[PDB]
Amino acid sequence: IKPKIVKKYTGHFKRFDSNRFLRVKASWRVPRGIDNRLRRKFKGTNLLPKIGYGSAKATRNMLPCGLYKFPVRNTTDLEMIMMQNRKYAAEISHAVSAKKRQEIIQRAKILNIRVLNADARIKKQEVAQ
Amino acid sequence: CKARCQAFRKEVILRTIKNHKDIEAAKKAVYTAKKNAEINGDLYAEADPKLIVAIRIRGINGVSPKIKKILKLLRLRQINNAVFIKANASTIKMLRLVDPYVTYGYPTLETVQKLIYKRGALKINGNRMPITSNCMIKKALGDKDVVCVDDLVHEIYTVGKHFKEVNNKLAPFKLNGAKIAEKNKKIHFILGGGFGNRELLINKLLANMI
Amino acid sequence: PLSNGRNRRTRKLFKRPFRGHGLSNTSTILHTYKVGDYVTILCNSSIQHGLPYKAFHGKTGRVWNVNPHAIGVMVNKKVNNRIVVKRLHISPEHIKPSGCQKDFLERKAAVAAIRKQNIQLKKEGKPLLPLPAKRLPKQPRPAELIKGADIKFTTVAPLKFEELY
Amino acid sequence: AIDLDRHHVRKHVSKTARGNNAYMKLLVRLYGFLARRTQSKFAKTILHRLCLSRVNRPIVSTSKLACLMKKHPEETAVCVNTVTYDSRYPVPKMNVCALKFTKTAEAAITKAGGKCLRFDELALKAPTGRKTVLIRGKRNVREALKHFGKVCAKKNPAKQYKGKQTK
Amino acid sequence: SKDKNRSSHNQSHKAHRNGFYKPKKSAYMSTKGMNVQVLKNTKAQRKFALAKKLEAKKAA
RNA sequence: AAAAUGAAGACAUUUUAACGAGUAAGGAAACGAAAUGGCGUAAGGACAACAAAAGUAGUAAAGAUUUAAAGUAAUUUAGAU
RNA sequence: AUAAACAUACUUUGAAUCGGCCAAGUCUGGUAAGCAGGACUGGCGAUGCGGGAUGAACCGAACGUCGAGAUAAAGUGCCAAA
RNA sequence: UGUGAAUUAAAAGUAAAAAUCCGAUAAUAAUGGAAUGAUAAAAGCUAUUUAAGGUAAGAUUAAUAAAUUUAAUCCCGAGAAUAGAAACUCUUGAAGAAGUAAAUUAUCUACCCGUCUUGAAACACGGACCAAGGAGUCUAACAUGGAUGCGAAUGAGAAUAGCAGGAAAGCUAUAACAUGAAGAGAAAACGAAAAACUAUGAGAGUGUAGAAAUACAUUUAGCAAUAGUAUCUUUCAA
Repeated sequence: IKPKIVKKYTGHFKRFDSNRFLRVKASWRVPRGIDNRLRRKFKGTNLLPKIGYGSAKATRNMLPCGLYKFPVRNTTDLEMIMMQNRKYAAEISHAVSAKKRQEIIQRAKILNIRVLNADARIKKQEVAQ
Repeated sequence: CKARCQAFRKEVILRTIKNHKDIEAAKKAVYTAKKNAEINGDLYAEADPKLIVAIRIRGINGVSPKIKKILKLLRLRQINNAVFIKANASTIKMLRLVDPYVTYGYPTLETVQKLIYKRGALKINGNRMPITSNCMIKKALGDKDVVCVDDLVHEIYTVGKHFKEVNNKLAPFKLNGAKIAEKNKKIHFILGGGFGNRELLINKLLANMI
Repeated sequence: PLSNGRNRRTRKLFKRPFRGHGLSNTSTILHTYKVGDYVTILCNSSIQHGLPYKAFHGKTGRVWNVNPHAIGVMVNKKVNNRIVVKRLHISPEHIKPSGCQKDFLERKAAVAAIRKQNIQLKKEGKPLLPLPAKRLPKQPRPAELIKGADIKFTTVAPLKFEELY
Repeated sequence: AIDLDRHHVRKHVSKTARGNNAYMKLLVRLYGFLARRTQSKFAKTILHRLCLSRVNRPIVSTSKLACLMKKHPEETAVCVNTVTYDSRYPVPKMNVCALKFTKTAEAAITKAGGKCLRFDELALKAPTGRKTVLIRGKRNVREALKHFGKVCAKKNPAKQYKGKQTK
Repeated sequence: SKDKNRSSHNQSHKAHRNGFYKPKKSAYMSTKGMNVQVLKNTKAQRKFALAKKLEAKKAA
């Protein structure tokens, strides 16, 4: 069972004039200029973030697989989402070593918890093995 | 337990027979008088209408301060909103003042029925709830001796004793769009325009708007 | 651009009524004013002593105090975005009894007369009369039948234009 | 659009105990439940007064409790505020329910034979309010209220915040 | 650099936002500057009624 | 906004109704039915494998370059080098 | 008569602002002015959208993100939907 | 001699067929769809019973009639009681479905940002490009306001004196004083109760009723606040 996750706008809200100057990054900033084309909602350039774009509360922050995210740093972190394995999914942190990742992956299979980094930091077993 | 529902059901039936008797009997008396006046060679002057239905035609931008206040006292606060208005010297003058912004006329019984049955709603606890049962009408207007939607219709159409209390509970109707005029809504209906008193022709406009 | 004098712009406001110059009535100084009465301030330019300010002309006020030669009057004045209470003392030469409640005082007497008979009717056991109906705006006229024997017909059509010269 | 008189803004009534005091929050829950279920105007009054700020919850002294309770012998004063002690005058015997009792005020009520209840004990004994006398303190006795307004006024002058060379 | 001198434009709209504040009832009940003898008569009766009331309160 | 429920769920509770443009300007923190909600930089005090070895780290930290995902957005998360 | 309980009455503290401009079944100076100055209202400023080819003010109508339907001003030989 | 607007006689005609025009209207319905959904039982619908009803118009006949006039007996019959039934198909997808991203093309759409200005895309000024730095901060006095402690008191981390621990941290110090408890007057000189009154107002009961909530009548209470008062202190003057 998994609901239909509907996104109202799948594009990116890019900062105005970010495509013309390299000093203006693409992270959004509301234009406060008194003569700004975008902030006056001219035809053609009237795309600003609003609360109306917010996705449905039921299907918010939900990964495409149908579950949520729950970062783990060791095996004991998995024990917090073993009652909710139909709701959460383990996501090993980026700094966790390869030796510790095997223990988490091995235990999470025991507890029937999905891991979203199941093929992360794997050894060189890709050629000649 | 719920043996009162049958008791409630029959009472609504009894009132409905009474309500329809009053409307039919009054309509019959007009025909008989007209028939007898023709036989005797007399002249019969039909009674002036008592009920008026007004619709807001123009938007909210660029309205004089005195016209703005009147449209708020008639609850015509939005374009394409219909309300019922008691006809007297006081209200007729007010409608003339706001003539460019409203169109009005005299509704038939079928117009009142369809408006209440389809677009009807009541203001209960500050909430605009659409009419879904007679129990919600009994709670709203129990002390005004209105217990069923038919009783609501009859009191509006005949303009009874408790019209003001009943009318003030009904929220202003929200109608769809329709072809307002022949030329445009910048002239009076007499000049082929859109606003002003349409007399009995408001029913045709309401038919496409309900 | 006018000057800020006390009695500016009073060529017509302070003029006496046509053929109404000279002394006033004797009723003006003989009328008895009691507290709570309604009066109208009407500046009499014939009497320049104690002349009320020209902004109060025609205003209706209420008597709030009776002094040996002057009658206290309380009117309402409009200020920037509020209303203030103005308390003046005016000799009877500049005020006038107001008829603002004349119609209301007629309904009060009609009801009181009816209520006086009801205590008689209830005392004797007879059913009691009802109070007079409330005022209503001119209502839609009912259905009327016009007899066909005392009726004449006048035909109405647009009139042929005729030169006025 | 729609032509309204005004747009909906937050209503300026508090509906919870201000601050993080755990006990005052518990009292609001206790009387929010009582007002909702019993549907009594008394519990609505206590719930409304518990949510006023400190400045709006003025103190009542034992002198005012003594006078207001003179003709109410078997009664319980209910004041949603601190109760201070008026050392100038004697304290009779009375049962008082209040948010706080001053050390000197509580000992004066207790010694005279009275009882200093809190607002949970009152809800246990008179939940809907049956032998209660609602009491609130004066608000206009604050020294701030003197200085409000224009001191140049002809009718009710203010009180002239003192400063440089205030003769 | 001449400027516009004065305008009443937008002054009635401003005045009706928080509209004309009517005075309260206590504004019409002031008695400062009333008749001197009427004030003397009223004070004489009030002192007579108050003294009688307090004498009765003293008896009980 | 109003009803209902309420020691802990969880999505800052459930239901119903109305509402949602905007320069200058205002809405500090906290306030269970919360008197606007949040993101980011650095430093200080605590918390971080509850059975006596208790957050991550030479089985690869921070940083950098990119590929994808979450969020209306501020930004966050993870893979590869 | 009609409307009005998120009504009504406010209290305290404080921000910004007082260069304004436009229209008209209005007026004064001027030969007149996209000139100068006023009375009442509505706007622009602070405002995008559909129409007038284009336009700060004109006409319709004022804006959370969208799907479908009747509409407004105004259009229906082609550009251009009819 | 022919046509003929109009009118007139007789036959037919109870004056509801069909078509067109003219008026009148638009909604009940039937059949096809479209957008967003739902899938299960019904205040569904159907069958059997008795019978409120059918106000031109459910039918027919009678008396007569410019009648939404009056009767008669037939039909149908709402409420209610008793029995009734919905569980499906086909296509495509790890030989890559649905979605998403990037690049290109096509239709529609898009004037340079910041700024002073009534008004700038402006033939108005600053701006070639990138990285890093970059501008409401601290000290002191006052006021309002939200949380806090204590309360006719509050503070006494005023200096300063001691304690353990070694400590710029922590704790303890019947304490000068600061603000306040009393106010007016330039000053000398003074220094507050009729143990108050009136009005409206917060709360609590009891009864009746609708009947679900809730509404009426009656007894009591008089807080906050606003206004007005009697009285009292000081001042030439409240």
